[PDB]
Amino acid sequence: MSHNMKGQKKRLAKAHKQNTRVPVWVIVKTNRKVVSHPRRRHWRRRSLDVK
Amino acid sequence: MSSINYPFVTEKAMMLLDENKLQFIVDTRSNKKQILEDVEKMYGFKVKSVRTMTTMKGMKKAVLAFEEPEAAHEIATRIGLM
Amino acid sequence: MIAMVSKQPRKQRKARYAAPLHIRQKFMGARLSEALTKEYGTRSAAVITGDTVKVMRGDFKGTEGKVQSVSLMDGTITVDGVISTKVDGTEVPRPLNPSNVMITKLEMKDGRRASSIKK
Amino acid sequence: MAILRTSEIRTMTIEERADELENLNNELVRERALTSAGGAPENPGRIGEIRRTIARIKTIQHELNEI
RNA sequence: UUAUGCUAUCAGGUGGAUGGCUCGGCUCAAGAGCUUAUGAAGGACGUGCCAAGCUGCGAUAAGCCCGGGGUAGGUGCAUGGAGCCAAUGAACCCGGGAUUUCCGAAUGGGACCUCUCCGUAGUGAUCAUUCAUGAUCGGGAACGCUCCGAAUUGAAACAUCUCAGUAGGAGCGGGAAAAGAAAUCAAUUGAGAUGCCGUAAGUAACGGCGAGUGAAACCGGCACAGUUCAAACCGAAUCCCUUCGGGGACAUGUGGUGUUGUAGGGCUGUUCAAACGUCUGGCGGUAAAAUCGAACUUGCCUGGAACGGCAGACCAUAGAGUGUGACAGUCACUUAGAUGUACGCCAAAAGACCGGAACAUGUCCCUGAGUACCGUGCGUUGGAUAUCGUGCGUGAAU
RNA sequence: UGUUCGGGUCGAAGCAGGGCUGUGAAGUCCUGUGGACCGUUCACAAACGAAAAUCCUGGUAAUAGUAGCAGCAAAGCAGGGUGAGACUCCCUGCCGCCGAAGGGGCCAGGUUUCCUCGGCAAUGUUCGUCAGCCGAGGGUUAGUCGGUCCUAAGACGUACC
Ligand SMILES: [Mg+2]
Ligand SMILES: [Mg+2]
Ligand SMILES: [Mg+2]
Ligand SMILES: [Mg+2]
Ligand SMILES: [Mg+2]
Ligand SMILES: [Mg+2]
Ligand SMILES: [Mg+2]
Ligand SMILES: [Mg+2]
Ligand SMILES: [Mg+2]
Repeated sequence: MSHNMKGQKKRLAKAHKQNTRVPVWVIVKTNRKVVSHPRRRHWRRRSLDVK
Repeated sequence: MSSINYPFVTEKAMMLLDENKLQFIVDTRSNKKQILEDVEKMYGFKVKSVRTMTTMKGMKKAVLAFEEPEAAHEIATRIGLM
Repeated sequence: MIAMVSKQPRKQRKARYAAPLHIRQKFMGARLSEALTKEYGTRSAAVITGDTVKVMRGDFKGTEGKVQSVSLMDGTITVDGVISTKVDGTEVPRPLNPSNVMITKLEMKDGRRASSIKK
Repeated sequence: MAILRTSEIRTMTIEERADELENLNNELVRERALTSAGGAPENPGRIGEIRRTIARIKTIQHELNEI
């Protein structure tokens, strides 16, 4: 099941945390000028090269 | 360095408190001995054992089992979890 | 202080846009009334919350009032009386520019204010 | 003003400074514990003020050779 | 009410051209120019009340402390909610400190394991000494020095030649580097260290004498500066470390004299006396954020709003420019012209320090070796029997 | 760009359509839109004029409501619910498929796809109230299971050259 070390799991946790919708108050404050970031992906697509 | 950040207060952590246990979020670069000594100095309760977990958010949870009964209840009372 | 070697529009607008926040206090400058200028010797001054201004340009030529707030980053002040209404109806302050106002009553509470005005 | 200024931190004794440090750490632990359960804090300026005050106290101790 | 259609114009959709604007780019000029074992550049992970990215920062984590400048607000790109901080002088700017996870020159051992093992808490490798201690390692846009080194292409094919000592590689290295005080260039008799620019000149020279390659000296400028060892004579008279007790180097030579060609120096005798340079000194200059800096916001018209039109009043050692509800010398910041400045740097008077310049005398003594030259092979060069290098062999005088 | 004379919020550039002038390159004026800049005399410059390069970039037609949504596993029907909306989501009954693989255990690989609640613009070869989709929250506990330990093929480091 892909036995991982500590560092690999750490990087996987970070790449997980980056999949987030931009906060609503950011969109309110910037006046609909920020609506996305380049860190969004999906698990069944291009594999991440984190490991 | 400080190894205890704050108690963890989800629904699962509340039920552990029934049979005299807590669940802290500890510093991810620490082992069981350091956790033991920090908690013992900070509350003066003789810990019995300790179980550790690494979560997918990054942090590191630790479950402390105390020897003296009713200790976890009053620790959670003074800490403010209650 | 940016000498005559800054005659390029790009440089001037860079200087005014990305300014240190202690230089943006200077852009809050407004003319003084006759008595103020002839008793302090400075032709102008800076606008600070708590002083009475007289609007000189725009839709409210001649209306007076206190300064209700100042924002350094925006570069605009807020004045009593000068308001705008919402569609549902709610009076709101309308921002102005300190170069369209005249100072008639200074608000002396800092103690350092007199030295700050001149020298 | 602040939870403590530098004058009061430098004026106190060693044990007084240490005790203030433990009080601040305990209050920070409680504040984080409450906020960790997805709740709007009763006063969400406390965390920043507390951390900055603790930074002041540790800086003062390290300057006075206390630690 | 002739359907499905054809041509032209109009209204709307889609789309994002044109115009106007622009905190961006590019080129030239003037400055300034090293940093790291006291742990760099770069990377991973973390850090915000609501926080995903970038930016900053490091478990003291969009930050802490001190001094100055600045004055009423602050909470990055990014004016949302709720809070906090600030007259005990914040935010911001200039200078100086503190904390500074793990990897990384990475350096106690080990890495398809940015973590892990023993903890004997860790001087990894190579070096110098008096063996206390000290030095090197990595990075840097291009520039710099040494060594190794192609082919396409041109010759209307192609091999010498050319492309070209170019592209590329290895080593070393600073704010610059390299060179540098004639065993020189000249021509009849002269010049007087080096570098860089101009010219000589597409000339001399090389070459299937084809295509092509290709200098220097004289002369004009920028800038100027000369010296130190080895030996002859004396023989420890010298140097360094230090707990100030002492210890190491050194007769296989520390130190003094001496440094050159119409020869010089030493030995021997006379004379004149002290030029260049090192140190202390800080008169006086340069010098952070920064401070001051003239004169309209006057009347009527248009307009949502005057910096505009028509009238009137002023400034100028300031009519460069930007902002402001439309075109601004007089509204704001500026400008011309003046003041101020900690840490540093430069430096004039004035004192102390080693001391230098000539002459006369000679079977007197000293002046850089596998070097200079030469034979032979190859590379390179404009270098031609007359460039430089260096493999082998041979090889002087004083 | 240098220089001379000007226009513009009582409406500049640009755009759509028209009138007149010139052999022509083109100029000027009118109407609608637009909301801030644009010319001219004498000269000088150039990153200076496009219909074509199986040209480059962007937008968009016909083909066309067409092919495909069959071939190796032809699978659904009745009754009752939920819901604005039901061939397609849920329960019961009947009828079916694999049954030495389409079941169970797990390596490498994936990296939150796992569980609950709330949604249906897009994703799903149709619809959808459903979902491996979208939003919020939660979940992995070891002296005995593995790694860690030993060495094989064979690597790497320091020294010597
Ligand atoms: Mg040829
Ligand atoms: Mg180096
Ligand atoms: Mg030399
Ligand atoms: Mg050549
Ligand atoms: Mg001016
Ligand atoms: Mg075309
Ligand atoms: Mg069967
Ligand atoms: Mg669908
Ligand atoms: Mg475990």
